[PDB]
Amino acid sequence: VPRVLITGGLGQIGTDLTLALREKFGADSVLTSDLVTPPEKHPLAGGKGYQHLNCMDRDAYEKLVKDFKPTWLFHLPAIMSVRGEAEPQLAMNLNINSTRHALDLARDYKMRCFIPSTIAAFGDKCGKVNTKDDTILNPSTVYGVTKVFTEMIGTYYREKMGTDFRSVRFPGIISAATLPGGGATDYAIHMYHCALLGKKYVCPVRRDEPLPMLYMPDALGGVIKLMEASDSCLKRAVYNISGFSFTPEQLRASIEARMKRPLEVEYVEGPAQSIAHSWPDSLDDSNARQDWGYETKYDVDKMTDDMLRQIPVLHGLP
Amino acid sequence: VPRVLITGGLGQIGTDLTLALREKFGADSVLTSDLVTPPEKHPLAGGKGYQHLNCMDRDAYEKLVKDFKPTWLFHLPAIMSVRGEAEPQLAMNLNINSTRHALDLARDYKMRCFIPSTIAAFGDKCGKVNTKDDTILNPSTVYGVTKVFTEMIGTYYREKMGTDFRSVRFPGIISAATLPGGGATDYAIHMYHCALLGKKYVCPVRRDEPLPMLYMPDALGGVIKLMEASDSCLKRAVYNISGFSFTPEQLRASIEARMKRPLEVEYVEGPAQSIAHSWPDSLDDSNARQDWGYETKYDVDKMTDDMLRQIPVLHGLPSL
Ligand SMILES: [K+]
Ligand SMILES: [K+]
Repeated sequence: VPRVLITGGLGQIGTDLTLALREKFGADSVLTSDLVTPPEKHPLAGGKGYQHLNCMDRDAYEKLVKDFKPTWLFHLPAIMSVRGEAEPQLAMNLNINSTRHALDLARDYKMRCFIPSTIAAFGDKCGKVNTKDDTILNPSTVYGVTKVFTEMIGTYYREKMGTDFRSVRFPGIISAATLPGGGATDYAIHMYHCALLGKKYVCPVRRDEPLPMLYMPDALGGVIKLMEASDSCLKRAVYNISGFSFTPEQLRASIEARMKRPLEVEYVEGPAQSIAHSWPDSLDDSNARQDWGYETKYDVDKMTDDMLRQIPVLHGLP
Repeated sequence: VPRVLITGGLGQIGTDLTLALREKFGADSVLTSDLVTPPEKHPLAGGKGYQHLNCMDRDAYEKLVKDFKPTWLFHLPAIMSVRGEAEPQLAMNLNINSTRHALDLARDYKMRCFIPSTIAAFGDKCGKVNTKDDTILNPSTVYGVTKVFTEMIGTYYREKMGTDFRSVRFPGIISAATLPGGGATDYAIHMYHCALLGKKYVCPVRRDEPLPMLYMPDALGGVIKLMEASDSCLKRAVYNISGFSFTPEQLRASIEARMKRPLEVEYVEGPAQSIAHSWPDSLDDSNARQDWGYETKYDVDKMTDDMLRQIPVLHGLPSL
């Protein structure tokens, strides 16, 4: 049974991944870490199996790996699109340096090492329709720039430093738990919230701007499946993974068809749109399907049905 | 005329560029820095116009920018291909952090900022024949990795941070002044010296491995023309520049033809070969031609003639 260290585990992915992996391998085989103690409202709060770690601090990072001796590492800490634009200095600091520490430690303590990439690695030259795994990368965000670095140094580690580095490019990840932030793709989450509170939604992404999206369980399914795969199946270190591609208009319709009551949406083109427009419309994830059996269970309507049921439950909502 | 700060100036390009700009703009216009005191026998030795700078020290970097108050920055420090495989940590430390500091400084002090990229940015997926400016980048060296980062953050600074960032992808750069060492593309220099000394050369690059190469004068031509170009001609931030491509066997033929005598070469694969194999065979530099008028004056035979006259004079090797 894998011994699992997750870093940056307070995030949506880290939280759900902690829970899935406890269920899967038992609570004692999983150690989650992040900068601060879980907030009292957060799903990991109070609970044990949690450790403080600043991933920027290499010695503390090495100590934790020497102590716990994980066989799998999930290095999740990142500054994403939004905050990345507001503080490029921080983004480059955390994303680059902590990634370098993760890889060095995976090399030295022989860990299977997952560090996620993102659709933000792509920019407007990617070929926006069914974007291939191998293509021109011209990210127009710092976050994107850092994640391309991650992709390249990680792949370098796999090819030349015998390091079992593995990665996917996450599209927009949708989740019922994630209280909805400011990030590009978070509009999807926001829309469901508003639809349940019966308020008008203010959408900063163009009505007809398509984005690759993925529902959390399929995302978690993918990450775990890739982590369980055989080195000899993996022709690549970094894999696009897809759920579905949609525009705000199509998501609105999904939600309307499900609720049989209409949802008011005002398109107010924020900086999210300019970033979104530089990203792919849809992703080709055939290398993932082929190499290691990636699959998805949720189409837009199932996700809609689920989210519209799960939010009231998790958030004490109508 | 511009005020020029060159960092990492003790390398071939730094030195040669320092001289060209001393010439072009006047010695008091140019300041050159590197980590170490210039060697005894070095073009920038002794005289003023040279300063120690550790570019990984941001405060020292800013201080020197505050003192000298340049308008042109040429950030040239880098650990390159071969040394980077041996010291990947040092390569990323300097290649990434120094680059980051120069961009920040050039933004803040409004400098036109040149930071070279390289053919090492490319990997075996680039499309190796006439490699385009826009292609798949899968570098297999630490150096290449750090230079792709350079291109992307530099391009990001240009689009979003109002920073006059400009770059070329250097092919392997040949100069008569460079003393032949262990660098990825150094075989070409070695062949020239061995020709004149009349000794056998053991070549670590495969006999038929093509590489984009460029003669120093055309390299300096390109950088200076690019650094002088009007912003509104620059459709991109980073541009392939090319001179010629050739294999070891083609370079040797050029040398033989010129010297009217055989050059003895033995091909024993060294570490340069797997690096070189992952690089383009030839570059497409049409965008540099079109946008800002990049041009070249040396083909291989004209570089061969020049090298074979220049090396005897610069190094005291036996002349033709
Ligand atoms: K898009
Ligand atoms: K080649």
